Amino acid sequence: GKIIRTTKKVKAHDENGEAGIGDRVSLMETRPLSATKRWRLVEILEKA
Amino acid sequence: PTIQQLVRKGRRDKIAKVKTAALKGSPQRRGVCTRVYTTTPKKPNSALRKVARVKLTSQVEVTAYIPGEGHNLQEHSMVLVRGGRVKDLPGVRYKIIRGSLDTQGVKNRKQARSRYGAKKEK
Amino acid sequence: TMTDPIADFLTRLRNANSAYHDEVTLPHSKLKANIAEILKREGYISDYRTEDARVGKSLVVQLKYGPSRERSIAGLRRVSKPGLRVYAKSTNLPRVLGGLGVAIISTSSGLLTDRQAARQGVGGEVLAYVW
RNA sequence: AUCAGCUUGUUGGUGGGGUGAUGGCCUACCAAGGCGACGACGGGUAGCCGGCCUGAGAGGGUGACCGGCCACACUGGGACUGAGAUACGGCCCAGACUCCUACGGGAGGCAGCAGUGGGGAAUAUUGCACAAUGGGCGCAAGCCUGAUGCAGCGACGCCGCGUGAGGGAUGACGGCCUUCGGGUUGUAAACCUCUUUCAGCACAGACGAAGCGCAAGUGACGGUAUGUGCAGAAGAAGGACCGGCCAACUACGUGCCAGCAGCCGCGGUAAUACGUAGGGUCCGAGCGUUGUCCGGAAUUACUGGGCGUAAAGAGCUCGUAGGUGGUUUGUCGCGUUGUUCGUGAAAACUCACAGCUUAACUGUGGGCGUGCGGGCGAUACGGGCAGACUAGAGUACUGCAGGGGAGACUGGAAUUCCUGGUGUAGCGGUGGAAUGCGCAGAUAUCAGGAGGAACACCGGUGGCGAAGGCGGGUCUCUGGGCAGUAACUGACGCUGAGGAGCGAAAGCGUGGGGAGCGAACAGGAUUAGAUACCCUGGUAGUCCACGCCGUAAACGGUGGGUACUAGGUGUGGGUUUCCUUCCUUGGGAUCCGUGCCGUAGCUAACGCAUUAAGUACCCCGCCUGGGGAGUACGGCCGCAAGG
RNA sequence: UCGAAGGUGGGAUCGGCGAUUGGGACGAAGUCGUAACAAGGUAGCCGUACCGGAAGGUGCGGCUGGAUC
Ligand SMILES: [Mg+2]
Ligand SMILES: [Mg+2]
Ligand SMILES: [Mg+2]
Ligand SMILES: [Mg+2]
Ligand SMILES: [Mg+2]
Ligand SMILES: [Mg+2]
Ligand SMILES: [Mg+2]
Ligand SMILES: [Mg+2]
Ligand SMILES: [Mg+2]
Ligand SMILES: [Mg+2]
Ligand SMILES: [Mg+2]
Ligand SMILES: [Mg+2]
Ligand SMILES: [Mg+2]
Ligand SMILES: [Mg+2]
Ligand SMILES: [Mg+2]
Ligand SMILES: [Mg+2]
Ligand SMILES: [Mg+2]
Ligand SMILES: [Mg+2]
Ligand SMILES: [Mg+2]
Ligand SMILES: [Mg+2]
Ligand SMILES: [Mg+2]
Ligand SMILES: [Mg+2]
Ligand SMILES: [Mg+2]
Ligand SMILES: [Mg+2]
Ligand SMILES: [Mg+2]
Ligand SMILES: [Mg+2]
Ligand SMILES: [Mg+2]
Ligand SMILES: [Mg+2]
Ligand SMILES: [Mg+2]
Ligand SMILES: [Mg+2]
Ligand SMILES: [Mg+2]
Ligand SMILES: [Mg+2]
Ligand SMILES: [Mg+2]
Ligand SMILES: [Mg+2]
Ligand SMILES: [Mg+2]
Ligand SMILES: [Mg+2]
Ligand SMILES: [Mg+2]
Ligand SMILES: [Mg+2]
Ligand SMILES: [Mg+2]
Ligand SMILES: [Mg+2]
Ligand SMILES: [Mg+2]
Ligand SMILES: [Mg+2]
Ligand SMILES: [Mg+2]
Ligand SMILES: [Mg+2]
Ligand SMILES: [Mg+2]
Ligand SMILES: [Mg+2]
Ligand SMILES: [Mg+2]
Ligand SMILES: [Mg+2]
Ligand SMILES: [Mg+2]
Ligand SMILES: [Mg+2]
Ligand SMILES: [Mg+2]
Ligand SMILES: [Mg+2]
Ligand SMILES: [Mg+2]
Ligand SMILES: [Mg+2]
Ligand SMILES: [Mg+2]
Ligand SMILES: [Mg+2]
Ligand SMILES: [Mg+2]
Ligand SMILES: [Mg+2]
Ligand SMILES: [Mg+2]
Ligand SMILES: [Mg+2]
Ligand SMILES: [Mg+2]
Ligand SMILES: [Mg+2]
Ligand SMILES: [Mg+2]
Ligand SMILES: [Mg+2]
Ligand SMILES: [Mg+2]
Ligand SMILES: [Mg+2]
Ligand SMILES: [Mg+2]
Ligand SMILES: [Mg+2]
Ligand SMILES: [Mg+2]
Ligand SMILES: [Mg+2]
Ligand SMILES: [Mg+2]
Ligand SMILES: [Mg+2]
Ligand SMILES: [Mg+2]
Ligand SMILES: [Mg+2]
Ligand SMILES: [Mg+2]
Ligand SMILES: [Mg+2]
Ligand SMILES: [Mg+2]
Ligand SMILES: [Mg+2]
Ligand SMILES: [Mg+2]
Ligand SMILES: [Mg+2]
Ligand SMILES: [Mg+2]
Ligand SMILES: [Mg+2]
Ligand SMILES: [Mg+2]
Ligand SMILES: [Mg+2]
Ligand SMILES: [Mg+2]
Ligand SMILES: [Mg+2]
Ligand SMILES: [Mg+2]
Ligand SMILES: [Mg+2]
Ligand SMILES: [Mg+2]
Ligand SMILES: [Mg+2]
Ligand SMILES: [Mg+2]
Ligand SMILES: [Mg+2]
Ligand SMILES: [Mg+2]
Ligand SMILES: [Mg+2]
Ligand SMILES: [Mg+2]
Ligand SMILES: [Mg+2]
Ligand SMILES: [Mg+2]
Ligand SMILES: [Mg+2]
Ligand SMILES: [Mg+2]
Ligand SMILES: [Mg+2]
Ligand SMILES: [Mg+2]
Ligand SMILES: [Mg+2]
Ligand SMILES: [Mg+2]
Ligand SMILES: [Mg+2]
Repeated sequence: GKIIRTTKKVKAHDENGEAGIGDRVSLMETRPLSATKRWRLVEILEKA
Repeated sequence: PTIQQLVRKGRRDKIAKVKTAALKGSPQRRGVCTRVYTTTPKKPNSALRKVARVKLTSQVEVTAYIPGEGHNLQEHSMVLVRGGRVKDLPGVRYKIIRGSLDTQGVKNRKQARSRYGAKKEK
Repeated sequence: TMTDPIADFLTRLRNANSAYHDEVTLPHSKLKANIAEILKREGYISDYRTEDARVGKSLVVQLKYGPSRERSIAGLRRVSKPGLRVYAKSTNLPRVLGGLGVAIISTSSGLLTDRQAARQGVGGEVLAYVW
């Protein structure tokens, strides 16, 4: 019953490579595009 | 143990020391006895018990204690063996059921008759 | 280090009760203040009032004793702590001392007592059991 | 992790093909990485779920039947057909097995319903029908359906019923004990009356079918279920236990034999524990044994355990990833509760209703269906984000005590040795003596010199260091800690899995040193015996420099940090103030360190007791009966001993 | 082109057996011994090195879970 913090890594698709290291973004699900990726990028809200 | 320790590791439950592993969890096996002889008990008890060496279908060699006061078992005999522990004999974990296959119930039994396999008097 | 003001407050209060003391001075905080407020409202404590110290505000709590000197507080324990944080739904509100104690639950309104919280149907995390 | 790296269409982009649909699904060209200590890749096991058992709950075990999916059809592959293929009784090929042959060649896949052989402890009948319902065909009639309804076998399980009675004696045989008075089986029994359930023998005899047919009928079950009559208590009880745990005792027969047994444990001539009799207990068409699973087991402790001695604090620090934060000054609401509509298949569980005469069985409608989806309404705590202050922490100013560490220089006493006097027959030794050195001049004693180790007093239950540990002086450089002013930083704090650094003595390599001491080894001594304790000698080592191993009862047998909780008596360091000589452990206030005794409290006890084992918070390591065993294998480090 | 089966050759895992050897536990009773528990007749124990049929002895360092004074 104790709260546990866990994280998973999921790889998405971007068309311009506009995302740098240490930024937070929104994601949406899509059709499969290759192995082990099933997502696209929504938009970049902040840049660090 | 603290919360992060429990989260990181988890607690492993105890493992059960299985008894009569030659049965593989199966209550009864049929076996053929190879030799029949006698053994001596430990210090507290002094007697001369009867035990048999039986080849199991599981290809496991194990001792088998013979209950009752009389028996007709000889070498190369069909035996039905159940599981049962004896204290005095060190390495005996099995008891031979009476009244099945080649062994017949010991005579003159009238009390506790079903255990030793005696038919009803008329 | 100093890592849990609420547990420290509860332990200092019950240690003072065990030692038969009368006044305790602690660093002031909103959580300590309103917990003392609900303690005053239920009547397990005598009275509280804030003060000013060399640096910042401090709160003093006066324990309650009767003519026959028996303790007005039986025991305290905290259930929700950093790490193991326990929470209650709207239907599983904890029962303390067979309903004769008090559980402090922070609801949308605030730190409020379990009986009226169940009356409202609201719920949340239980701070401590006081009985 | 006694599995630390994995991968090369692998990862990503572009262009083509591909498929019902997007896609490294396939190809070509570009770049090098993705997944990885919030356990990848490896190894073993296993169909998943609604459910079942246990447990108050948490939880643990599990996947019988039914039902929702998954995968397969002797083993391995491949493809056609079709709206729809792992295509079980479809196809093709390669294997193994079996069968037929006229020898030229062919046919097979019960894990479908039954059945046989083998394994086992063992699990049924080579049964009747489309009457009802689902499924396929056809306009329908109608046809097929081991799906299905039914029957047969088996105390294997949840459930109901039968083997009788009413009265009958201070209690008839016979058995067992006896104290020889008698007591036991016993209202039991023989007896007088009763209804005779269910089987037995007969009659009637269903519903299951507002169903299908434009026909005249249609029920396998079954001539059963169910009613109506006949005769007779007539046909019907056994299994475990009776030493304590655990409701139930006496006698008879052998005595460390024959034997019992779940724990303790019971027989060595007079057993309530062995065997037989009675007697009683429990259960009952079932009775026990055996095996698996839960509970008690708080015996893996989140609720709900400990680490002084029983099992455990790693040797101790620095510190990465993670986990956790000292006040109040500001939005979005991502930890979260704030209400509502919106899913929760069926079945099962729980509540009430209703039907089969009640019984299993099922007949109807609720309710249950403890999780998850979106739209609408909240902001007290529990996080990021958008700004300021400081009670933790650090710095800054002045002082403080200290065997803290390293290098170099230097001092005295003592031992041994050498040299030279003097000086004579013994010196050293133990409970006693002898191996030992002397008459070649010992011991003793004086003078001088040489070399190596260590610093007696101060020196203490005192100081410092994180811990091992640390003390002859002097210099050189340097760490840590403490008090006051509080100038400044303004959430920087804590602990820390894996990782890395330090570390008692002994041990190893290289090269030096080596006075004393002293494993090993010789002798002398004791003892029946000494390969020990004792004596005489003395080789490694003990010292130095560079590396190594990294273990100690490495102890406070107690990890660190923070806040709170009565005192008394000493010590050390520093600030202040006042009797004031202003000398004085004078008196008082304050913080840090270190001894002793003691409250409340805790602990099984001894004991701890503000320097907690007290009451809590944060994180980390360790323990789940004793041997086996801190051992084998495997992995890592070390040249090895070894860890 | 792919493609199952088959054959070449060397690495891992699970194993089964294997002369003989090393170690452990249970028997019961015997010889050799005096180790430890009382200052157990040499205080005990721990780490480590050497030695000896054997329990053990010694060296160095550490603790008192050591008794007297
Ligand atoms: Mg603790
Ligand atoms: Mg019996
Ligand atoms: Mg008996
Ligand atoms: Mg493409
Ligand atoms: Mg496209
Ligand atoms: Mg693709
Ligand atoms: Mg391409
Ligand atoms: Mg479930
Ligand atoms: Mg429970
Ligand atoms: Mg449980
Ligand atoms: Mg399951
Ligand atoms: Mg089904
Ligand atoms: Mg589906
Ligand atoms: Mg196949
Ligand atoms: Mg296949
Ligand atoms: Mg197929
Ligand atoms: Mg078929
Ligand atoms: Mg077939
Ligand atoms: Mg087949
Ligand atoms: Mg079949
Ligand atoms: Mg068979
Ligand atoms: Mg059966
Ligand atoms: Mg039909
Ligand atoms: Mg018609
Ligand atoms: Mg036909
Ligand atoms: Mg037909
Ligand atoms: Mg049937
Ligand atoms: Mg049967
Ligand atoms: Mg039968
Ligand atoms: Mg019945
Ligand atoms: Mg009668
Ligand atoms: Mg009848
Ligand atoms: Mg009809
Ligand atoms: Mg009709
Ligand atoms: Mg009837
Ligand atoms: Mg009894
Ligand atoms: Mg009883
Ligand atoms: Mg007798
Ligand atoms: Mg009886
Ligand atoms: Mg159980
Ligand atoms: Mg807790
Ligand atoms: Mg526990
Ligand atoms: Mg211990
Ligand atoms: Mg330890
Ligand atoms: Mg250790
Ligand atoms: Mg960080
Ligand atoms: Mg919301
Ligand atoms: Mg809603
Ligand atoms: Mg809902
Ligand atoms: Mg329903
Ligand atoms: Mg229930
Ligand atoms: Mg009814
Ligand atoms: Mg229902
Ligand atoms: Mg449940
Ligand atoms: Mg945070
Ligand atoms: Mg300011
Ligand atoms: Mg400061
Ligand atoms: Mg100083
Ligand atoms: Mg140096
Ligand atoms: Mg001389
Ligand atoms: Mg001289
Ligand atoms: Mg020298
Ligand atoms: Mg300022
Ligand atoms: Mg710190
Ligand atoms: Mg840390
Ligand atoms: Mg850290
Ligand atoms: Mg770690
Ligand atoms: Mg670690
Ligand atoms: Mg290093
Ligand atoms: Mg190093
Ligand atoms: Mg040394
Ligand atoms: Mg050394
Ligand atoms: Mg050596
Ligand atoms: Mg060396
Ligand atoms: Mg050398
Ligand atoms: Mg010497
Ligand atoms: Mg010596
Ligand atoms: Mg010699
Ligand atoms: Mg000698
Ligand atoms: Mg150790
Ligand atoms: Mg030490
Ligand atoms: Mg420690
Ligand atoms: Mg602490
Ligand atoms: Mg103090
Ligand atoms: Mg008290
Ligand atoms: Mg007590
Ligand atoms: Mg005390
Ligand atoms: Mg303390
Ligand atoms: Mg404790
Ligand atoms: Mg174990
Ligand atoms: Mg041993
Ligand atoms: Mg061990
Ligand atoms: Mg190995
Ligand atoms: Mg092997
Ligand atoms: Mg072998
Ligand atoms: Mg002897
Ligand atoms: Mg001795
Ligand atoms: Mg001796
Ligand atoms: Mg001794
Ligand atoms: Mg000793
Ligand atoms: Mg040793
Ligand atoms: Mg020696
Ligand atoms: Mg020592
Ligand atoms: Mg002691």
